[PDB]
Amino acid sequence: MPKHEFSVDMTCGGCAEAVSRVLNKLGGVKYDIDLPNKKVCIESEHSMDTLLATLKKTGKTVSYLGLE
Repeated sequence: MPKHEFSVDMTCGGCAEAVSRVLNKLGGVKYDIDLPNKKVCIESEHSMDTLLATLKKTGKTVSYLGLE
């Protein structure tokens, strides 16, 4: 299980729903949303690529920065 970080731009609270729902839709991913700092962090065994490809489809500023 790695950890990863992503910047987001929660331009409405519902952005968090959008991202949450898209990750959830992928399957069994522990994602964790920070609205004030405008980030998502994820720590689940779904491959980074798979996630980063999936979540992409939201077409928001959900940008990738971190591997741990």
